[PDB]
Amino acid sequence: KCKYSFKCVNSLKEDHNQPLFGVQFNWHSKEGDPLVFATVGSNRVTLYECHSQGEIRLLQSYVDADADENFYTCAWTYDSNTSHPLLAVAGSRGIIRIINPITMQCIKHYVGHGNAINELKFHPRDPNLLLSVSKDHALRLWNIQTDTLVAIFGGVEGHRDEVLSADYDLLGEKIMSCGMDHSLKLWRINSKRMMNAIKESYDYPFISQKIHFPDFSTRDIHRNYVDCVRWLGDLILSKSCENAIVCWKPGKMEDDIDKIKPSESNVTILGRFDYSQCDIWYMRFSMDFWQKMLALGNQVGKLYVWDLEVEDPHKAKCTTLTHHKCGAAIRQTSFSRDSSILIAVCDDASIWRWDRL
Amino acid sequence: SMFSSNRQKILERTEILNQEWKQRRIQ
Ligand SMILES: COc1cccc(C[C@H]2C[C@H]3Cc4c(cccc4OC)C[C@@H]3N(C)C2)c1
Repeated sequence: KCKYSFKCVNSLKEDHNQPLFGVQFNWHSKEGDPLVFATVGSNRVTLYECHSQGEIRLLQSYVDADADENFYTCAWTYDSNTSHPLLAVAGSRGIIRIINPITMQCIKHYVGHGNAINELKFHPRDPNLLLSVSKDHALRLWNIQTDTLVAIFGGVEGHRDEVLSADYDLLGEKIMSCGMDHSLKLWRINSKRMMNAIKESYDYPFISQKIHFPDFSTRDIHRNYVDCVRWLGDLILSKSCENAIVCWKPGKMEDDIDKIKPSESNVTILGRFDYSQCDIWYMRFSMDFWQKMLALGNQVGKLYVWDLEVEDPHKAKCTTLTHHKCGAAIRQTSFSRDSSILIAVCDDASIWRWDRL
Repeated sequence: SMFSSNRQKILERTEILNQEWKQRRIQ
């Protein structure tokens, strides 16, 4: 049975009144340093510090010169040389911006992506390796140290519609992508081809790898757009239009993730985390650092939390976090690194802080 | 057990990440 309890301690609304599509706490800041999160929506990127007694301190905001820009995602990294935090942001314009959070200014930008960028992810071991997923059906791996495009994952057996989400596994050996074509695809980056491609991007016009063929592909999990995907050890968590996060794995129950052949036709559905009133597209789920908690907001402003340490996804359910003033769609949530704070961002530019009990 | 084994892989792999985070040089 689940034991996690939260209390809503504060809320605010951003003056742009536009939907907030992304929220991320900085998991790189060291123990004892101030707890900082970024929000993204409209043409704005905003930074906040979490203080005692639910205080949410506005630090600074980045307002894009292009008023027509709509940011969809953000991801944190650090400069491997200076050690200072860096924040990557992107959306509708398809431009990746690397903001220095101290001054909240764009210090370098990447163009090229054929359209809108739906999600950004930093590699868990290498702070220079940034993954971007686009409306053009492709995934791109970048090296932000040498400003090189390491690889493009798409083409012949690539996605057939927008790539909506992607996630690196814990050790950063492989990516699982998902989109509007209903499929989930595996891309191994621990292959001899890719390891050498990455090594070459560090030696550095650079010649990018074009990965036309994934290492696994399935359309047997969801019957609509797959808007969110995350690894759960060797298993996968993914969701769609259908009011469930499905826990699955490529191949048969006993098959090894590293023993799966690219032509594998089987999938194993281990379980389902059920909820209600999240039948609208573009709603992310999140986990905490230790992967002990799973959270998802619905379209009527309710926040679901599950205990991942309880085996059956029925008894895993925590009490739903609700507040009568929070009625707008929760697009994304973020746990602070130590799982003590949960932030939820909404369609009406509202932000909600829940502290663990 | 599918659950117990998967939980141990998460435990060990997040531990490796946590160690790297602990060790990390600053300023
Ligand atoms: C926050 O969860 C997400 C999950 C997956 C992908 C994304 C980025 C997406 C934002 C979408 C917002 C949106 C669209 C159309 C009509 C109204 C809309 O806003 C209420 C199309 C956009 N899409 C194609 C990209 C977010």
